[PDB]
Amino acid sequence: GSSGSSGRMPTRRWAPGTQCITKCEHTRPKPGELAFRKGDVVTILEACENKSWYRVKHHTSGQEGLLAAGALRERSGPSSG
Repeated sequence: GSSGSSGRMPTRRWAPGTQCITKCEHTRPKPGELAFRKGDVVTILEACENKSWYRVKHHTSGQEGLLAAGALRERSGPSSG
């Protein structure tokens, strides 16, 4: 493996290993996509690379599919200290 490490770079998007939550529930994803429910925890497997699409891993399920970059949020609800 080899990564591009020159010096320092800014950050904006989520990185691999960050827990993202779904904005809505998806029972029937596109043809070749993963399914999930509303408020599902997933781990960023890799960085987006399909134009507004991220690859996460469903905990409960355990599969790996693409997710709408515009359908993910930062796990942070008004519950649990």
